[PDB]
Amino acid sequence: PNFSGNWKIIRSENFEELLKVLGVNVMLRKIAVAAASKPAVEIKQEGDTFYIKTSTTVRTTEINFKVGEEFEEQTVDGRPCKSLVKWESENKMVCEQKLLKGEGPKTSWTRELTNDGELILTMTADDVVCTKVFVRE
Ligand SMILES: CC1=C(/C=C/C(C)=C/C=C/C(C)=C/C=O)C(C)(C)CCC1
Ligand code: NA
Ligand code: NA
Ligand code: NA
Repeated sequence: PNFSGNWKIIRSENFEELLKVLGVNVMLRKIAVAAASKPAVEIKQEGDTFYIKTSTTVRTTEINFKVGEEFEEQTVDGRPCKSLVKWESENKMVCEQKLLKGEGPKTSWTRELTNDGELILTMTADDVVCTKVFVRE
C-alpha cells in the first residue's frame, strides 16, 4: 500500500467517549471534540518510514516513525508515551503505546487502507474505540 497523501475526514465516531474515558473535563472536551471533527491529515510514507501530520484548529501533531522501531510520541490527550508500530496485515498498521511516567488507560491506534480507497484510523483507550474515516483530498 501507499498511505502517502492528503486526507479529509468523512466520518467520526466515539471521539467524545474516548476523551471521556481519558478523564478530560466536559469543558475542555467540548473544545476538543468540535475541533477533532475536522482534522486535516498529511502522510508521507517511504516503505516503512512514515511522517504523519494531523492538524486541527486547536492542536497539530507531527510524528516521524519507522514501522518496527520504538519511538516517543504523545497519547491523544498529550501524555508522553513510547510507541511501537507493526504491520498487522498488508494494509494495516497497529501502534501499541506505553506511558513514560505513571499509570493510565492502555492506549493504541490503528491505521488501515481499505479496499475502497479510504483510510480508517482507530484510537483505543481501555475498552473504548474511536473510529475516524478519511478519503483522499
Ligand atoms: C485542545 C485540547 C485537546 C485536543 C485534542 C485534539 C483536538 C485531538 C485530536 C485528535 C485527532 C484528530 C487525532 C487523529 O489522529 C486535548 C489534548 C484533548 C486536551 C487539551 C486541550
Ligand atoms: Na499518533
Ligand atoms: Na492525535
Ligand atoms: Na481496529
